[PDB]
Amino acid sequence: LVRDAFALAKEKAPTIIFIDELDAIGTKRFDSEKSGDREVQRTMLELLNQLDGFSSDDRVKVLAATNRVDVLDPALLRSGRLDRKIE
Amino acid sequence: KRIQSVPLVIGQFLEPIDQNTGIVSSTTGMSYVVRILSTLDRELLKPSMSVALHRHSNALVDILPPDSDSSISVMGENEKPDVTYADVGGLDMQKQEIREAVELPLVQADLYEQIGIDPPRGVLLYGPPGTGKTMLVKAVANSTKAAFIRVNGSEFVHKYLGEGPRMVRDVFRLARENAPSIIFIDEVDSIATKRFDAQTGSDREVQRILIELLTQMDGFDQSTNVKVIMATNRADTLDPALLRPGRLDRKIEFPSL
Amino acid sequence: NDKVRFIKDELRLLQEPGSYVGEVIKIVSDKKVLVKVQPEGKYIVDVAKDINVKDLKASQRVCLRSDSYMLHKVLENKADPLVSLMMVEKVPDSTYDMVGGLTKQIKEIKEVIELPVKHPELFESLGIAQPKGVILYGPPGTGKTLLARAVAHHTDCKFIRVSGAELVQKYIGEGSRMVRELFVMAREHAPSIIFMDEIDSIGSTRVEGSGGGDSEVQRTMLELLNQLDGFETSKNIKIIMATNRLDILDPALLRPGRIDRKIEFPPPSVAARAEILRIHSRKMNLTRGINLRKVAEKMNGCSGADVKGVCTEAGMYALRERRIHVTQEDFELAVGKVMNKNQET
Amino acid sequence: FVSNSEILKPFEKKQEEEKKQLEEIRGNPLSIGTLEEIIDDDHAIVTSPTMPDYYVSILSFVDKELLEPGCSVLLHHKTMSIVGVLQDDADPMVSVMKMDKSPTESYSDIGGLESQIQEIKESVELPLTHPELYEEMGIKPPKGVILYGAPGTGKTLLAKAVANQTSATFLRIVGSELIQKYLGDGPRLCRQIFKVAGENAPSIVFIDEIDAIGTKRYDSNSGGEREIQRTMLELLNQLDGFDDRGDVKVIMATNKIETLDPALIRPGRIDRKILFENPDLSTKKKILGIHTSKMNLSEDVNLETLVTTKDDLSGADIQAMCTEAGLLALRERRMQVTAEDFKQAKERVMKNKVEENLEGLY
Amino acid sequence: REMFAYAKEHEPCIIFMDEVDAIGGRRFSEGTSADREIQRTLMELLTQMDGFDNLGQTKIIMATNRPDTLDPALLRPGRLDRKVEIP
Repeated sequence: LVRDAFALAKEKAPTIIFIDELDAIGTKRFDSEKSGDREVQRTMLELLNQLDGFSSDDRVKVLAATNRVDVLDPALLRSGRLDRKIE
Repeated sequence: KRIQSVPLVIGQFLEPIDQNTGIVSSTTGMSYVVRILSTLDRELLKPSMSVALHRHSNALVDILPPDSDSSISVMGENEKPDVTYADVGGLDMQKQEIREAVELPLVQADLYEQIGIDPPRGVLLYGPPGTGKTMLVKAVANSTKAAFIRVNGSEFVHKYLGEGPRMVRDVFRLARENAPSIIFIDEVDSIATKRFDAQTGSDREVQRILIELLTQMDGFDQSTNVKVIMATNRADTLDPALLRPGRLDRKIEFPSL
Repeated sequence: NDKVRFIKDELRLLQEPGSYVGEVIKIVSDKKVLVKVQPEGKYIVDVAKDINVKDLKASQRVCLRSDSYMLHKVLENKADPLVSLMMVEKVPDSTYDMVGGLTKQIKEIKEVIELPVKHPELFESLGIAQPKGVILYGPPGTGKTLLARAVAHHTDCKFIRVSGAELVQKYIGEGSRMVRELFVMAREHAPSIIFMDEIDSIGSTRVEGSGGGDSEVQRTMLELLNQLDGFETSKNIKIIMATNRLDILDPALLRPGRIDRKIEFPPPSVAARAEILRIHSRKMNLTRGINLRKVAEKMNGCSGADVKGVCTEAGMYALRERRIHVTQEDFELAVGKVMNKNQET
Repeated sequence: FVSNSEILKPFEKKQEEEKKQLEEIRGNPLSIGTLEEIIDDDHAIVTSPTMPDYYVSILSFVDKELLEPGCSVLLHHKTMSIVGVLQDDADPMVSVMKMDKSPTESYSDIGGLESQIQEIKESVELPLTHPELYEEMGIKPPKGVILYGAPGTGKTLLAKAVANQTSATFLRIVGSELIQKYLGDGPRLCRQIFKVAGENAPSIVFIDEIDAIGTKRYDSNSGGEREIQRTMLELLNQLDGFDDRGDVKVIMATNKIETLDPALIRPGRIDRKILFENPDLSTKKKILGIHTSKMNLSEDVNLETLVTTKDDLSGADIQAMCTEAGLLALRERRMQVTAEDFKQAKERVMKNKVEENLEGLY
Repeated sequence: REMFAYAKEHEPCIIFMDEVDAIGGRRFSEGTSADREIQRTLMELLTQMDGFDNLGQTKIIMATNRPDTLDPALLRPGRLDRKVEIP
């Protein structure tokens, strides 16, 4: 869905891909419990790999929203990934 | 005989209903009641032989040898294992174990029955594979001049009534035909993790597969000239149906300590 | 002349498109049968004019015409072992002659199970009730599961081992359904032994009972037993529980009218061990010079199951040395191995 | 008679002609499928297994209101027309329910529970005896009662008796089987139990030993197991949100009524809270007398004597005694029972029940 | 199989398998929800290494966030020899 989400996003540019909630997929567990919840880890990872797989362009924006922040990761960091952290 | 003619679908003959009648299982999973040719009989046919059936008329035209092996679900028959038992050392205790388990009923069938005690028929290798474990299996298989048949247990894990439960028919049968043979089943636990602790996922799809394993296995190893050896990452997630005495009499560990 | 005609008839015959295999869901009164066909979906068909629908019954595997939709034949009915697992074993092979050491158990087991089933009339005449459940508690795998099968061979019933967790499906009811169906099966097959498998271990059997579905399932069974003495006041199907642990039990469960008899399974003694050995040796080629009194005395901290291991390990030593007749020398050597395994942990 | 004949002669000719016009539709192969929904243009959408889905007008044998969404139906094999209604197949999944029509048990067999027997009689029994009577008056009697003691001592028995009196279906519901280890799963299992109860009224619903699906906690949802909490809230919503006069009566069972949430008790449905008294000497005599009517025994057995030396035994222990003394007779191959059997029997159950830890006394 | 098969034909080639935790986990609570499909993928992988399919000029790289669901079997060389960290 995400690889299609990004492909259509590239086609549609300027575009804001608005992602409500980023703790709903933003759990991914940290133990051997990720096995179960692999759908939620994989979807979150797939947008970040795609974002870093291009740089120095602003054709697609993705903007993420949380109801209450409880998720942040060292993986999110990088400039082509989620650069901006606005409170 | 002449009238039916080629081109043809492949099926496996399930069972004789009577004279000139069969229930056949087509290998797209779909089972049919058909006529058979009067030139082919009850003793020219068997419950898991491969048969040629007509495409539109569905009647048993000709008998095929079993020799079909799937290749996009991956069932390997392996001439030429090339590893021996001096590829890995220090395994003395597991070596001796394997030798008496596997070699000896094939070579010396007569002497078990002459004593009047049960042979071993099933062996379980438990512990991590590919440590030198797989190599002993492969070394015996070449040394005894048995066929090595590498069976992916987990690639039965097909997602319908189609191919998978029929892949099981052919593989046990084919091993018996080209006897002596080793059937080495890599990770049986895929088609055998079920309920034990009431925290186990969907287990219905696998269920049909397990049942034909039970039929094929007890249906051979009675003249003891093909052995079945199962391998699994962890053994605490097998069914008792596999485990029980009369099947699985040897339980070999990759030893520790 | 007939042989020429016969071939001719076959030549014509073969030009059919074939029949479909189907499963009867149910017979109805309308001259129709509801068939779940296996190549295709589900169909209502009108059976042949050559039979009724009271000449049929549900759960039959059938041959249905692809052309005229009439049940041309009935094959056989779906076999009693089904679901994730469950094993029904017709004609139990075990007997009190297959294991020895059971002098203590024999008088005890006879009154609790045999005398009610075999004579209902006595129980009734006395006004003693039939016990609802039996619990057996003892050292594991010695021949506890084996005894159950023995009593079932004498009373002339199928021994039905039911795996508690396999009755643990992840869907709505389907699981609850299986539990109900089971009772239906054993009511039909009355008399029957239901042996509740998986609150014991024979060594080759996983899961000894747990905090999940083995203790809860064990409550369910008791409920059923209450109900039978209730509306129908007919009861011919008895449940036998086996356990090794008192942590699967609670006092209302042992309270008379759920479990009425608590029978001790034989703790293993030197005399008992010789007996069992003698029975298993009376199948195979062992020398007469052997002294079962010696072999029995060598073994301490060995069950019934261990004795069986000794005999096959002994055979493997002769066999290697290329002989078919076993000796005392092999029997000691085999015992010494088995003994070390009990000394671990 | 004469009446049958008047009818037979026109009825025959019309029936054949109708039967025929139906059978031309109904002709094989016709595939079974299930009705998804009924659209309000008087069409209807049907789900076929073979993957037609179509909007078709009904054809009679049934009416549009003799059908509901999700019903099983008979489908035409090209237009998928609803020719008729059929009954579910390929295994209707129904949840563990034990059916007992008129379970054989009465008040008389367990008499000496006198105080409880009146309480259950007013609340459960008499409303079931009066069906149109509950429809006309309209006001609620007790919908439901709770019985708390020990099972098969009064709790099982009392509910069995009242079921026999009113010719109601008695439905024994296994508390624990609703304790499935899945999510979504507990409440839909619980709901299914209530669905079937209302369909097949009259019935008494006996829910055996609710504490495994319960456990009150301190909060109404907690970060522990979710499945045990889920089944509990569905159970609380099912009393609170549908109420009955008399058509379904609920008997709930638990050994300890204080492990249940106080809002799951809910006054205005469960009005009766019934508890268990201990036997006095006279009750022991009564409970004993019944159990021996069904035995045959020796006439040197004295009821009074056994009773005096028994002290603090409940009826369950009294039942066990009858079987244990009777077992020694069956060992001696005798269908009388002597005085002696009873004495040893009385003593033994008495001993085991009557464990001392010095917690009495004071 | 196809992917490895083509890497050997056209070798050298890198098979970069992202998240071998969805395709070679080892459970944590022993479910097979879709986790038998996990066994199928892991199994295939082992077979090619363990067999007579020959990698040496054909290279495999696995990537996984935290190592917690790799069997002792993979940690044996001739599977994964070299295990590189990020400091």
